[PDB]
Amino acid sequence: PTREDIDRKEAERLLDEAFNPRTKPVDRKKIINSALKILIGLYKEKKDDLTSASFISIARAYYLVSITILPKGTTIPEKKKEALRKGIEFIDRAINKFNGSILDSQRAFRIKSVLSIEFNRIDREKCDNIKLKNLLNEAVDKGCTDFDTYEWDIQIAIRLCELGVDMEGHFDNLIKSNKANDLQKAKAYYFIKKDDHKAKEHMDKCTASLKYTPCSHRLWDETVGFIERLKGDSSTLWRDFAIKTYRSCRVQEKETGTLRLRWYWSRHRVLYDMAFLAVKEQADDEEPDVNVKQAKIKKLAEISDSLKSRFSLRLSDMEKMPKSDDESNHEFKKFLDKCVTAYQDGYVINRAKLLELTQVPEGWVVVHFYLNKLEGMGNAIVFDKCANSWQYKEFQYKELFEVFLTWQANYNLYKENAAEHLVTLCKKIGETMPFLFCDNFIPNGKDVLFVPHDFLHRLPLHGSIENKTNGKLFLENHSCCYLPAWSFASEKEASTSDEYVLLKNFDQGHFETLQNNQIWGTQSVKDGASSDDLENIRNNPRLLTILCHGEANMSNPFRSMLKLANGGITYLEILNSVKGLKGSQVILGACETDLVPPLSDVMDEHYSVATALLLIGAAGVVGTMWKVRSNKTKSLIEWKLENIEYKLNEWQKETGGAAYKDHPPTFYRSIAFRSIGFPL
Amino acid sequence: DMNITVELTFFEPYRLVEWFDWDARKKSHSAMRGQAFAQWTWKGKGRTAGKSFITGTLVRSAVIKAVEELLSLNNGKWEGVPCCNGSFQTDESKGKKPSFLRKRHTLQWQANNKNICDKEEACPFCILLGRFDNAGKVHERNKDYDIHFSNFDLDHKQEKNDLRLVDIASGRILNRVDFDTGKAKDYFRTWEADYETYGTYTGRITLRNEHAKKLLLASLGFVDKLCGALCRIEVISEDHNDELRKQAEVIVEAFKQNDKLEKIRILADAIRTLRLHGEGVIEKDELPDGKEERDKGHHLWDIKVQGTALRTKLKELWQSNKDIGWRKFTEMLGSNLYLIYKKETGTRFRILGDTEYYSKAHDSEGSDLFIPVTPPEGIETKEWIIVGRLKAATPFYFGVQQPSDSIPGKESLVINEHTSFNILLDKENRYRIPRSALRGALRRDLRTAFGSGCNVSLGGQILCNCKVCIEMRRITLKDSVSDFSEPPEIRYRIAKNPGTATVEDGSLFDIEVGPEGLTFPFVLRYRGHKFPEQLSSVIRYWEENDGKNGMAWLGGLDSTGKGRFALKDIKIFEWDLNQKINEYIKERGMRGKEKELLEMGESSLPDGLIPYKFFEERECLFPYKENLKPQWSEVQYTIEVGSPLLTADTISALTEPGNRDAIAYKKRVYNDGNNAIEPEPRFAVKSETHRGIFRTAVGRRTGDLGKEDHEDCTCDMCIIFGNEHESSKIRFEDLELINGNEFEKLEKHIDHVAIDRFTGGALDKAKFDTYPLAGSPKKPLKLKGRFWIKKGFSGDHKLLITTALSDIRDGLYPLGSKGGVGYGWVAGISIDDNVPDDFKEMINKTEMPLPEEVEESNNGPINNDYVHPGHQSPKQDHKNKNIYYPHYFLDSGSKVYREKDIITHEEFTEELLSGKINCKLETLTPLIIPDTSDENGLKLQGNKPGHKNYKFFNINGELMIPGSELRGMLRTHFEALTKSCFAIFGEDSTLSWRCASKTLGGKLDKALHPCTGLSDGLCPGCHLFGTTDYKGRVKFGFAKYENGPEWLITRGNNPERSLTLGVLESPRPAFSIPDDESEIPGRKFYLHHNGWRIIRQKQLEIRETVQPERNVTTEVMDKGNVFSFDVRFENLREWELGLLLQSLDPGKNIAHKLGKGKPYGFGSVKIKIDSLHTFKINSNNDKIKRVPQSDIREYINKGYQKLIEWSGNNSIQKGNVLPQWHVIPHIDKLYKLLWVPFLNDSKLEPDVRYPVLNEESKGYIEGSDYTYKKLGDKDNLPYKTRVKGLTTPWSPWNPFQV
RNA sequence: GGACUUAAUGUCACGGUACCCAAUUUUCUGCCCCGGA
Ligand SMILES: [Zn+2]
Ligand SMILES: [Zn+2]
Ligand SMILES: [Zn+2]
Ligand SMILES: [Zn+2]
Repeated sequence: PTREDIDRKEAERLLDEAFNPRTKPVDRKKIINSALKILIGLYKEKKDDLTSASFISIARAYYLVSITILPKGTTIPEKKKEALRKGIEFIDRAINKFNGSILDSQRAFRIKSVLSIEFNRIDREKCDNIKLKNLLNEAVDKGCTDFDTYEWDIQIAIRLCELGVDMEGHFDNLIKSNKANDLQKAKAYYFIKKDDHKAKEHMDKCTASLKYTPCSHRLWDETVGFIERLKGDSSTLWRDFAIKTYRSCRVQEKETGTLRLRWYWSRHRVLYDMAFLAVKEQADDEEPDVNVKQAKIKKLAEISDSLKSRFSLRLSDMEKMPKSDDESNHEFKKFLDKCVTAYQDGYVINRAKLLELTQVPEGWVVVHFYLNKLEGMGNAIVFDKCANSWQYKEFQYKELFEVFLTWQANYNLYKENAAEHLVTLCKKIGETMPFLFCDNFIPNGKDVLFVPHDFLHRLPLHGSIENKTNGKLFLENHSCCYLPAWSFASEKEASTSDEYVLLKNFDQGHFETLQNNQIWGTQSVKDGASSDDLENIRNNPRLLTILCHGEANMSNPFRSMLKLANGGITYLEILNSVKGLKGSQVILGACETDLVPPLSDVMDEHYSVATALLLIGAAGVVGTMWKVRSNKTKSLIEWKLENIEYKLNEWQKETGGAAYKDHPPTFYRSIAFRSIGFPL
Repeated sequence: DMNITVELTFFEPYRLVEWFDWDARKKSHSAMRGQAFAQWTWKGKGRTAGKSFITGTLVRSAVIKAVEELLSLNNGKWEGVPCCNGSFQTDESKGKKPSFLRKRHTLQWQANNKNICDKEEACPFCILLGRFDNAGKVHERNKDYDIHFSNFDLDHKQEKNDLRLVDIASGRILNRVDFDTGKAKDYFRTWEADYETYGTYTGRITLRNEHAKKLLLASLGFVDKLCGALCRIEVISEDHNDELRKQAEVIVEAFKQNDKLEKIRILADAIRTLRLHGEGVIEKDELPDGKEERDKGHHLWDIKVQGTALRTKLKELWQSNKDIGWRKFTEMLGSNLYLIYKKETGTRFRILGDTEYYSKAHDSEGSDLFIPVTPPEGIETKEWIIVGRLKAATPFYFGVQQPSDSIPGKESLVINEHTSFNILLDKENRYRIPRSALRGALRRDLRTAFGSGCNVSLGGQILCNCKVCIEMRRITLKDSVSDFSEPPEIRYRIAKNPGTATVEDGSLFDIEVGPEGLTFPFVLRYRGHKFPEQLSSVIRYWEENDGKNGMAWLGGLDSTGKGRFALKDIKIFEWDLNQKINEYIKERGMRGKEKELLEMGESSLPDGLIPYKFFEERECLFPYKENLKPQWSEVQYTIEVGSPLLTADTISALTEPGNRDAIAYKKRVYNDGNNAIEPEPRFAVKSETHRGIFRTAVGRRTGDLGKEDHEDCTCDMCIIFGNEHESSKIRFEDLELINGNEFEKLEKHIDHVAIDRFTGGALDKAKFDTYPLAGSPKKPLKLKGRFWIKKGFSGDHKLLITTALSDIRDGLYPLGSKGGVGYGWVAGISIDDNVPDDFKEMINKTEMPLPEEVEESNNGPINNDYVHPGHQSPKQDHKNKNIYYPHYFLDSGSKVYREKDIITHEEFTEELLSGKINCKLETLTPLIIPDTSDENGLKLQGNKPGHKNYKFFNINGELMIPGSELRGMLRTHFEALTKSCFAIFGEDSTLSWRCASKTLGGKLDKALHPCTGLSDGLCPGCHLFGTTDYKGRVKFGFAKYENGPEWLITRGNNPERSLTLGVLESPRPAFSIPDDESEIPGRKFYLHHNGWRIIRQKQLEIRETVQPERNVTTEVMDKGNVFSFDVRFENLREWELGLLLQSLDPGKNIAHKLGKGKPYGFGSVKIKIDSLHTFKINSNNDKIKRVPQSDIREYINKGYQKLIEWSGNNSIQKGNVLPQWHVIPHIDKLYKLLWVPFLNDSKLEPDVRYPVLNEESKGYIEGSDYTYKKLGDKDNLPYKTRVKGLTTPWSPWNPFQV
């Protein structure tokens, strides 16, 4: 009686304090825990003689608990589903009880409807659409239409109008309600009266307001789902809503989290695919003026480069961030707390320099790659500086992936003896992309820059074979350079010295003729080099070569390291420490297959240490795509020591880079070298 | 067209699942997970019977896999007949996809064929495939097949086709553990079947083309595994448990009727523990009984159940059942009691439960790929086997769940948790090491050896290509079962309250462990082209040889040091699979016969198997030198204990027949040689106490122990010791006694009792005894232990650990129980010479800094200079005429000051004091401290039966004084000084003269009753010395003999160092409260005199026909002896320390009384303070310092100021006042009782004795008239005058009130 | 012999460690004089 009432009042005070958006996520958990402890203590005694208010409070507390649990591994966790199920089961007996009041049933139906809406949102098999529709209709029949004072009934009405149940009688009250936001009003105008002017008017305001909200918010997910639903109905306004949302996201993303960070909500790939498709479709229309078509094709590459500019890591990797002095204390903590606060806020209240794409030196051609998962087609956008024109083309990639998987599986078992699958892979690359050997697409005798995409980063595009009787290789006509993204290019003037530095740390002296040459500098650590010696170069040398092993982390690219005579040096440590490598050419012997993990899917965005070197002022990195023997690396090092302005493609051409018909091992050993970076 | 019959036999426990149709299988998750298991279907409705019917599609899949492997090992040929590559792809159009789709790789070669296979001709590979036939995706005839496989049925050999599921299978839970945190998640469950009784299946294979028989017959013999086990293919009741549940409920109800519900768990554990003693403990009535009383006792075996005792009820239950056996009966009774108690009783509040996640059988559209792999031509393939033994170095534990929740075919909510935790066994009660745990440990070690790896994913559309998985897909292990089948032991654990340093109520939990020294078989197989070096590193890491430990951690509870194994007797062989394939197929790979291979001589090996000689050494492997060896470090040390040690065991005191109150702990050790449990136990200290001491020390040092909760905490204590989110980074082991054979008698018997405050005698039914280990200052005990530290520790945590070690070395944390009276004090610690050098450097440098001893400026005797005026009555009588009374009473109150703001134990307050006091002990009259354990210690009872005789207290032959007596003697004085309550008081007793109103407890004032709760507050005596609900803040130690003249040798008849005492009997209270209206007078104190001289000459005519056996004989020490003891304190305010120092030495002319024979003048002692040290736990860790008297005098002045403030009168001001203690009335009355009138040569020798009886007493002389018929009658001495006289000091009793 | 009980040109389940956190201990001096009918 009085004791139960007093305990219930204390629990409700705690819950109402926890519902305040001014609180922090740390204290909310403890407050909810104390409230649940009080309710369970009361229940363990008055199991059967309990009133409905206690059950309603317990269901509300479990609904609150379900919000504080965040995903960790790209999959919806099971604790969220368990909490929602327990809340529903707790409210079911209060519904089944024979009290006979009105407000009691009204509040119980409100809380059950919101719990079921959330449970259906995160899981569909356990809660079907028909069950939700029946429950919502039954709750509406009880009179849960107080749009002027509560938001949950507004949510119920919006969910009902999404399913197709008519709501003409309450439209005026819903629009008059002050608590409703622009997205809900746009949905009401669209799904009820089949009107588009007011829907556009309010959707523009919603998209403009999205510019200031972090991507952890549920408004982004709701807007992208609404755009997807509009597209699925063969409507018209999605082709502009997608572009506006893309613009808002591109503006918002520039928040400078370690200069490159991302939250990874589940979408943000479907939105970019839809924007790319809409721009391509509105570009394929026939207009007499060609300037609009050129602008649209340029915007396609702009969208591609905006997508490829950053990578995203999961929450469990963000919690285990290794500590540093300056960046770790400020930026990681600020970004993480801001993201968490934005995530938990929507469930309580309802309210250098980037270069231009056309700044390429005379005589160069740039090729952009995009892999559209939505329509299942590939793309390739080329820009010709000498003619100032834009072109694009399409291809299929569902069998090149299978051939690549076969090559990888055979290589990971028989390194040098799997050379008969590399030839097949190169021939498949040549057959799938016939526009690489066309004069209208790529003019012959010109330098080519490659900007690949998800699984094309690991294909030797420079060793293609033309689909004919005795077709030539791609490297016998052009010179090739690689770049993970166009945003990694920078202006650079080579005011460099003439010092050559060597660093080496091996278990055994595989290189003996090397380290005895008299051309090395005065700060070489030729045997037993450590991570502290890499940070001591201050004179901006001309050529730095590091010989060591590799170590890849399969989850966090920041923890990838080079094996030196110490604890090692990692991706983050190079960015934080090394400052004396501005304008210097770097030669690496780390066999990229050891620096990055193998792939088991179409997409990956694992950055190598070459990007870390490029971000601190290096002008170019040279390495091997797979594992070869030390004699080839030694020969490359001597050939580069003799002079430094020579081109790599001639070296690959004169040393058996075209003997795939006769001796496949020579081809395998010779085409493993490529240069990363763009000279300006 | 010939039909063959084949048989399939298992050698391991296989797996089973329920049968569903192809369409209905999609609804379940376990059914989709177990598509490669054996099947089970029901026979009836609501039934418990069925059959097992392993299908032919699984056998066909295994056979074609074997065919593919055999063809690949020979470049696509068999007996000179080439074969093509086959076909493993079907178009989605013009047909339908088959039922199971492939996901792994496929081995391919060069076809080398002239004709394309068709309907008219084919190679044996295409014949074995059902490629060109009349049979397709729909079964029609059963005759169109050129090769057919049927279902395989279990051989029910005996009878009763009604086969129950509970008779064949059992349930178990398996989990997945996160590599980084060390905590598991998303478990799952399965079924396991018995392979010893149900292990043979029979089927048929039909072949209608003789062109593939030669290959089919070899492929049948090349199959190694099926359904999760190794195999071979050859071509030919309610009444019991229900009645015990009813009896358990009756017992529980009977216990509940008397309000004793909390003893049910103890009863259950005690009953379960009886399985190690046999039926003779219940048939011959060997259970322990009461100490003194047989009725109304505190025991549990004598609690009435339905009008009869409990021991008899258990005897009748055993005589009634007598069929299941002793072990099963005890186990089931204990389980029923535990379950009933757990259900009835209904802390660690939990909101959500655990998650059961099954690897989803992933499906998609357009996601199937064909990935061929072609091995090089000319390469060779081998096969390696390893055989050995696994030896347990510590007690191990493999966890299972409650048997009432693992029944196959069977299974608003609140979360309730069990606290029993049994261990894994098989059906014959032998210890088991499952394959899954060993595989998990091997994967965990391989990932560490490689330096990288992947977190296991369960979707699996494309199989992983990382370094660990490639090698893991080539390794096969085997199940292991021992040859030992005796019951295990149970270990208890509790939790302490950081605020009061007492046991938290409701925190008991136990677990079962196996013995140390057991051995298990070991088998490993690897098939490939090259033997890896990481696996060699792991094998060398798991092996012990000549100065190396074994580092294989298996199972759970690694934080407390459970489950460390070692590998021994290793042999490695080799199969050649290119030239000797026929011998490999003929011998079946020696599957199931590895036991005979372990003991086989090298001259009996089968053809094709040779020893392996290129196995690398420990120091030649680059791994294990930079990845595995520096993983864990070791610290080993010895502890010296120079005092009795008692780590109590609570169940052995209930089950053993010794009839003892508190005994020590010991464990069982298995001996490999001679194959038996050793016939003697070993005393040790459990690793949980070892861990808790370090945890508490560090927590008090950093202040993390006073927090509220550690849910998402990242404090220093949570980083070092872990929490419910991450495992620990330090692992502890046991401390074992190593010099126990040097002692003539390892255990000692000691007795204790509580003394009343009013009557001065011992309290009824309050005596207790202990059995500690016999440690002494000149013969200590040696204990040896170790712990392990993980790499990567910071520079501050190492310093914290070394500081904890130093604090333990300095005697700040005693071991065991009863540490406040001198038990288990540490005298030193020695570190081994193999520990890391920096650890010893830190121990030496970070040692507590050396105090600067002052150059004897004020370092002499700390003498309290204060002379009491004494009493004027004996000073004016210099001819010794008066006769005094042996005891008087002290009356004060009734106003007791209580404090509700008590001081906690969880931190070192900066403004409080902590330190150590050293002092001596002179004696002024002969002292008697008996050794009660032996009632015939002088061997005089043979001639005089019934004459008790003792000797002086000693341990190992060294004279000592126990610390309990010192503590009690000081506590009584402190209570009297500060006006506290009566701690020990006889409550319920009545009076009768020659019926009264109330009892003795009813006439005592309510303010003088002992403190009973922390909510009302504590008086100074209970606040300083402690209570049941609050630990005291002072500790006293034993006192050892230093010097002195000799015994009290006197020239008599029987041993010269003894003395026959007089009669000593029965203090009676009805002499100070004569007629039914008087309150108790108060505390009783005795006087100082030399009445012992009269008895030394009255001996001999004391012995002769005066007392037959009423008196006793004992050894007596002379005067002039010196002893020494120590006192410890912590967190004391300044006035408390001042009062402690004042009551420990009240000045000159004042002494204490101690021992037996106080009314006769025995036992006058005087204590002087020798030194005083103090430390303070601050940021810089200030060292030990020696205080001057310039601070001691201030402390005493502050104590005096506190006393005069408690006096309540503002007329007496407070400030800097010279302390004259005789100003306070009650202190003035107290110091007269403790006055020594013969300290200096001012003899003033008084005369004190009790009055004799009426007129005919033995020692009465005519004259004085000092009998009880004169000063005992209300005619010459009124009652009020009598009370006034006996409640007053001197001014004697002889004439009267002179 | 058949059924309960398979489907056939495609089964990595030896693809997953019942794992993680808690001091059997706090308080007590082996002491002792006046009456039984
Ligand atoms: Zn064939
Ligand atoms: Zn892997
Ligand atoms: Zn903590
Ligand atoms: Zn008290």
